[PDB]
Amino acid sequence: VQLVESGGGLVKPGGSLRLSCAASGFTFRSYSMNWVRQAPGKGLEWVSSIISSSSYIYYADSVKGRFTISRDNAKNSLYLQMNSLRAEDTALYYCARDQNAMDVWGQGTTVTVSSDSASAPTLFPLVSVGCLAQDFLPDSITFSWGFPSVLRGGKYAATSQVVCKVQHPNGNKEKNVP
Amino acid sequence: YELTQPPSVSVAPGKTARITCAGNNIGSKSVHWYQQKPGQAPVLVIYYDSDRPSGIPERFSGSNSGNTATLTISRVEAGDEADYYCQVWDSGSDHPWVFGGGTKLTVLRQPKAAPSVTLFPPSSEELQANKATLVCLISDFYPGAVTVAWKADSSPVKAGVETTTPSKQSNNKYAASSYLSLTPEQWKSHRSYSCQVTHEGSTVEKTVAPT
Repeated sequence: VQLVESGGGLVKPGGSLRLSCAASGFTFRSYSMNWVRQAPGKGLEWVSSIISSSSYIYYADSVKGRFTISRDNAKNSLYLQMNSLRAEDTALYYCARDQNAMDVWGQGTTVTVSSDSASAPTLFPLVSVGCLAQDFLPDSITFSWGFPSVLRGGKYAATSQVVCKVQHPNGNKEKNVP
Repeated sequence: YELTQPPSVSVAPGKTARITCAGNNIGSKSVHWYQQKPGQAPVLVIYYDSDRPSGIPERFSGSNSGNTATLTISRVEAGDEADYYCQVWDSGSDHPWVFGGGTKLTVLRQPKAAPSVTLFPPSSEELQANKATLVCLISDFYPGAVTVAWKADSSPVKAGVETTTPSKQSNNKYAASSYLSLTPEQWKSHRSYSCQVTHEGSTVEKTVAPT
C-alpha cells in the first residue's frame, strides 16, 4: 500500500501544471482520493477530493474554477490539473486516500509558483572537507557521496559535509574533493 | 466551520502533552488527529475521537466532548516532536474536510549539547569565479536555538549575512549553517573573519583569515 506523487516543479504565475499520484498495494477504485497541500511553514489545507464508484467532485473555495481532479482506475492514478496559478498556490501537495479519515499519505511533491527562472546547482569543493552547491532553483537538492538550504538573491545554496554528487531536477552535478 | 488549536505545546520527556481542538459542539462530530514530523508525510495517530490505528503506541489517546477535543500523549519521548493537526468530516457540504491550524509539539530538557562548528574559507575555485563565500557549519547542538555573529577584524558585520533556521536531524539534535557573502576584495582586505555562534549563553569561537 503506497502513494507516489510527481509532476511538481517550477512554474510561472498564470501558468498551468498537472500533478500525478500513483497508487499501489490496494484496490484503487474502492477508495476516495484527496489532494491536500501545505504552504512553507504553514498548516495543512485540503484542496480537492473525488469519491469512489460515484465520483463526486469537491474543491476548496480558493481553487475552484481553476483546479481539476480526476482518476484512471486502469492505471491506478490520481490527477490534479492546476490552471491560472498564483503565488498563494506555492505548496507541497499530498496525495491521500479514503474519506472521513485519511489513513494513507504520500510524501508529496513540491510546486513552486515564481517569476524567477530555473537553474542547476554550481558546485565548489570546501577545505578546512565540504561541498558547496549554489545558484539553484527550486530548492529540491539532495546530496550523495546534511544542512538546510539558504536563500540568497532569489536562489538557493546548500552545503554537505563528510567525491561529491548532487541530485537536482534541472541537472545532476558531480565534483571532486581532496 | 472553524477548528482552533493552540499554536504551541511544550513539555519535558516522560511528561504528558495535551493538544486541544476547539470547535462549536465538536463533541457531536468525529475527530481525527494527524502527526507530522519534520520532512515526513502526515500520519493518522488517532481516529474517530479516541481509537488508535494499527501500529500506534498506547500512550497516544484522544477524547471528544462538548466544544473541545483532546489529544493526550503520555510518557512523551523526543521522537514525538511534531506538528499535530485535528480534522473533522462534514458529509453533506461542498467542503467535507476541515483541518485545524496545527500545534507544534516541542520536547524540552533533552540532553544539552554544545555546537560543533566548522568554518570553511572561500574555495580557490570560487575565487576564480569572482566570488567569495564563507561557510559556518553548526552541528549537533541542543536546544535548537542559536544566534550567529559575524565579525570582521574585531567589528560586527550585518551585510551579506544569510543565516538559516535550525532543523532537527535524525538523532534529535539540530544543525544550521551561516553564509557570509563578500567580494574577493572584502575578503583579502581584512586580517580576519570570525563566526561566533552563541548557544545557551556560550560562544564557540572560530576565526578565519585570508593569510
